[PDB]
Amino acid sequence: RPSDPGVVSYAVMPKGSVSNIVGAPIRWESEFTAPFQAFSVDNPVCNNWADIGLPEVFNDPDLASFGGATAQTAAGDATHLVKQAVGVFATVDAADRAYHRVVDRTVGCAGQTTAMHLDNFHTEVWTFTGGPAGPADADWVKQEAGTDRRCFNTTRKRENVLLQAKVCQSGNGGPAVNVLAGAMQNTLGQL
Amino acid sequence: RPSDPGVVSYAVMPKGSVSNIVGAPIRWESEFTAPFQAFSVDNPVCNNWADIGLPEVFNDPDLASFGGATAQTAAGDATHLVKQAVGVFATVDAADRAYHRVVDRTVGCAGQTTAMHLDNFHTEVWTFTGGPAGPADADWVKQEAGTDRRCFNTTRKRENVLLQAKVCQSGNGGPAVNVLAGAMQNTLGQLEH
Ligand SMILES: [Mg+2]
Repeated sequence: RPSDPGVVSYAVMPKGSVSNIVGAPIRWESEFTAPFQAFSVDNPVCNNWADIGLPEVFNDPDLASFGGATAQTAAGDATHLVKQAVGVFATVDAADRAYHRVVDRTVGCAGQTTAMHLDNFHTEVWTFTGGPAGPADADWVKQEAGTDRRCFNTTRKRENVLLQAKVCQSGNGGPAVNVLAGAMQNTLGQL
Repeated sequence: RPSDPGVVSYAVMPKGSVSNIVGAPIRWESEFTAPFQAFSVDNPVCNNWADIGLPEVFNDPDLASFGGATAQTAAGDATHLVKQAVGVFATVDAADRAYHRVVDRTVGCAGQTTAMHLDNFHTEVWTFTGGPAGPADADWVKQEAGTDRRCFNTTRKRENVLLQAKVCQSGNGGPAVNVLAGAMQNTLGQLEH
């Protein structure tokens, strides 16, 4: 069955739960209640892979509710960084259109390196990889140029819900992002 | 079964419950115990769609009890705004007449844009949409001109009760206003046996 808009208050895992999933201290988080994009990317095809919880993906006449969080090792320390975004749509079709704004608009991003101009006047360079998106599930990775830092991303469309999770770290945040997306999905009350 | 007048004391969802329903912080609320109208509209057929809990709808010889609340994100922040009004009438027919003061007097409002003059001296321009009212359920939407802000409204007649709920936000407050109206109805003690 479809989710009520209230599920966003429950579907975002708090920093304690995030710490238990990544296997590292997570002492800082910031919650958000609206989609936001805090950067511009040079290559437009990579916009909807460059972060999650984006306005062009989620903002829609049929967006009923939205919540997310960014969690980190500590204030000023993103050694581990974890982000979550959950949108509840009025219809299953609207959630499908939001899913397709992620996966249709990023065809050609895989294999590209591009500059992210952050709104705080920092510039980062990221290399994107990812296989073809599924009907309701899309994974991709970005790696920061000259580092072993990779962000593992997953997007999940479940009935009238679109959710996204991102785990950034050295090594492989993929296992953690899959455990986290599972934990988020388990709250949706869709049976 | 009709509701006793006392149900208005617990039919209005507090800000904590409203927050759980809309899925966003709701830190501010103001309760009221009398119908009020804090505006005028240029086009009179849109009066009873322009807000809920109105005197011309609820005030009546057979109004037994009345309560409502307005709730917001925070004191000066209406990013989410939610309003509720519950009237208990002495008779089911009096509740039906109150329902018809909403739905009869707003025929022609759908498709109209009109100015709302607020008591605080501000002017807002709203575009009204809505299908024909049902026998006991009337829904409509108003959109603020030049914005994605929409207020989803539901008016429901249940035995001797008229209830109204309004959820204002960007995107679609429709699912939340339906959950909220359901939560309000669940307190009315109307299950027949
Ligand atoms: Mg009876």
